Amino acid sequence: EGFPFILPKEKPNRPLSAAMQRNYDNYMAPRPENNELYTQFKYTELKGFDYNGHDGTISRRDPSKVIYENGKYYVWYTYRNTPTPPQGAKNSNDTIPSADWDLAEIWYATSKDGFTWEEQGVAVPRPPKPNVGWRSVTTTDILKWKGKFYLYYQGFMEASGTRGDDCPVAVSYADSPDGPWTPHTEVVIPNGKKGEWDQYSIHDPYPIVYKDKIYLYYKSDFDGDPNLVRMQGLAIADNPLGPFKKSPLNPVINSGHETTLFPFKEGMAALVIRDGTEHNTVQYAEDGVNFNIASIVEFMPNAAGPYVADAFTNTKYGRGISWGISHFTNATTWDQNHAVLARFDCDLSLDVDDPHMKRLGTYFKPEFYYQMGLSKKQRERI
Amino acid sequence: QPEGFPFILPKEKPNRPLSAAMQRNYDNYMAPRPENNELYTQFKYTELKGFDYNGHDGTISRRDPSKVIYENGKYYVWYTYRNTPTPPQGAKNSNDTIPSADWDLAEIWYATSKDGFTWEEQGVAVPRPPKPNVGWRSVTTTDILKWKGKFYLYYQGFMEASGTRGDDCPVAVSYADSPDGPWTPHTEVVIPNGKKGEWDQYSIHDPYPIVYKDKIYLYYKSDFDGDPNLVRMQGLAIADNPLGPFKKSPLNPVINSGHETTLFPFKEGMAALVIRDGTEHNTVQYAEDGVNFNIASIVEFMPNAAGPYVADAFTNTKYGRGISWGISHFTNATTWDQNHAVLARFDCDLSLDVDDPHMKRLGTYFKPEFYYQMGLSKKQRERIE
Ligand SMILES: O[C@H]1[C@H]2OC[C@@H]1O[C@H](O)[C@H]2O
Ligand SMILES: [Ca+2]
Ligand SMILES: [Ca+2]
Ligand SMILES: [Ca+2]
Ligand SMILES: [Ca+2]
Repeated sequence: EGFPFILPKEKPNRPLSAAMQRNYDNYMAPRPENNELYTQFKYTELKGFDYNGHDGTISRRDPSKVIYENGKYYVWYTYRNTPTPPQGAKNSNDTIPSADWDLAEIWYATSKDGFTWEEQGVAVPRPPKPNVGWRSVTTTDILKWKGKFYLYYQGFMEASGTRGDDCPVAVSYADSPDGPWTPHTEVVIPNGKKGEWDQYSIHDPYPIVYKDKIYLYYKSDFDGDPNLVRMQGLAIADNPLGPFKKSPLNPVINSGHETTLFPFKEGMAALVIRDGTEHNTVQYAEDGVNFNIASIVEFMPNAAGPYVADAFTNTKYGRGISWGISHFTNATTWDQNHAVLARFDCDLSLDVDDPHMKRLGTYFKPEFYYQMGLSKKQRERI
Repeated sequence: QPEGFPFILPKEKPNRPLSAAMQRNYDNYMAPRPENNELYTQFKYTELKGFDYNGHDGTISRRDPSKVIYENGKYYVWYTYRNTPTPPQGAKNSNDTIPSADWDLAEIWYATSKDGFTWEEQGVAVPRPPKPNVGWRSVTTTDILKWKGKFYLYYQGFMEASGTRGDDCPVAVSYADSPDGPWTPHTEVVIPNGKKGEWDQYSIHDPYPIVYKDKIYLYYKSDFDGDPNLVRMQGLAIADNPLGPFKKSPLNPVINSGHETTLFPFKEGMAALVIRDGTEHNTVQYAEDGVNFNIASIVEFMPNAAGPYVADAFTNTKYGRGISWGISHFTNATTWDQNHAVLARFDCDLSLDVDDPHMKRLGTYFKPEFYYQMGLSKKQRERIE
């Protein structure tokens, strides 16, 4: 009569509470150990990147997916090297950046093992004014299509923060992952119309080959009262230079920030990080459009660029991920504002089985918790 | 080119085609954003003043606080209190004086405070009865109930040292006319174990009562399964009388995750902190009826084994207010060879009567060196290639 002591692998045929029904109906397994989309994340400090003594003049952030070509791993990222660290839009000009990603280029690095990288230099330079991206080219991601390579990126036309963090998405292309990279110059993912959620920002472009097409996911900042809202959308294309057609169901993900996705089984998995009600989840859509919570996780990577071996193969059954590159922002202090690249490792893979990536949390000593203390105003409130 | 979702986030679900995730954003939560979600919060921690732990050498441990209550112009809290010649040594090395585990050879002590930051430790509330009475080995993991002007503490009573054969710890109740005690033990079964083969057959842990729907709704946790690991879920049992016996919900488990139970009335329903383990760890959940719980928010750095101050815990409220502070614990506060736990204070906004945007940021983030401490093992590096 009572619920069994041995946890059933399949939903028992008995009256069940709403929470028990959900444990079976909503997740790939009724326990974390067998949930292929539950994981912990481990972090490794990269070697190979110089940040000018971390004085805020050099930043690297928002890595592309990692790919493997020419016997090595490649990664692209936002690279800012300015004499002055970021000063905010009001105090920016042609040489002083507004935000960490202002006045930036796309650079690239290679690696034999994903732990030590060698910086190769510029991939996408800033185009001349007034072309899309002249102010800053940022937040790129990579697609391979019919033997050629495409870097989609945010293309700033005014310093970030002038009205908001505003831009459309542009693209460059190459015959080799070593470049050189030719700009498409036209906008490829446009802003929405007046009054639409994506009218000011198309951020974090992230393409995956799926269902014979290019599924490119992005984020947009909207609302503003009381605060900005961030959600994620989708646009789909038959050719890498477009036309991209936005899903009529955007936003497809109701939380998160920077997009990170990968083919998984017949569907698409997504990391849903930092913001929104469903922050700190991995999510899954059977069709790449209708996303559900697949797991609840902690210490997620920021702006992950995983190694997705099956990102471009038009796979009919995605295997998932186990490592990549991510970032940490404001690595020192705000007056020397800059980001660093980092490595993460996890098990969101059908081809990796490591119970030591599947513990339920990471815990700390009391002193750590006391640092998340009450302010002066809070203690005064009582 | 399709007509787009609007720039201003609507307060109610708009009448337009929506993705499954946008539908859920409106359908499943109390609000379509964290700022207006009364069950979303952060947690802030404050070091308590008043408790000595023998220089943190592991001989003294305090853990599993009760709900905090207000009586006689002051705040009371009860907790597990261990004071032994040696720290815990494991099941194999335990004896009459040597504890096997942090909660072994312990009693229920209590403390009082004018403010909830400095505590005056009053001493024993529930002593270990003489063997072979329920709890002779250790009395632990208590929670408080006020019922028709009297007080009741529910607690685990160990029958042998944790980790040795015969270490059952059934729930016992003691009662008093004053929160100061003295406390009289009741020596009847309060919440029975499940029948053989059932999820709660060996364990009724972390008892936690709330007055609700004219009755006592007592939530607890059970350890079950075991292969590959134990599974923890939470159940409900209800009584007409504080002495019990309590009758189990036929829908147990009512919460599919979590660990130690912590709950509070909220609106016409009941909210719960779902901590550490299970698929739905790190959530606040809500049940309109106290039985059918849904995820209300996802949160981080949740308190362990929280005992909130729940002003309306006992008043049979028809609309609960929620919580904003209480006591919780930290385990293995120093090192394992000196194993002990400490009591801490937590503050939050899970309250209809508190509105603090500085309790409602979406995360707490650190410098790179913090994350590099969560690195790979040599074994993982070798595997990875
Ligand atoms: O424009 C934004 C985009 O790239 C830089 C800015 O912040 C994040 O990492 C991304 O959402
Ligand atoms: Ca990105
Ligand atoms: Ca796996
Ligand atoms: Ca408790
Ligand atoms: Ca509130």
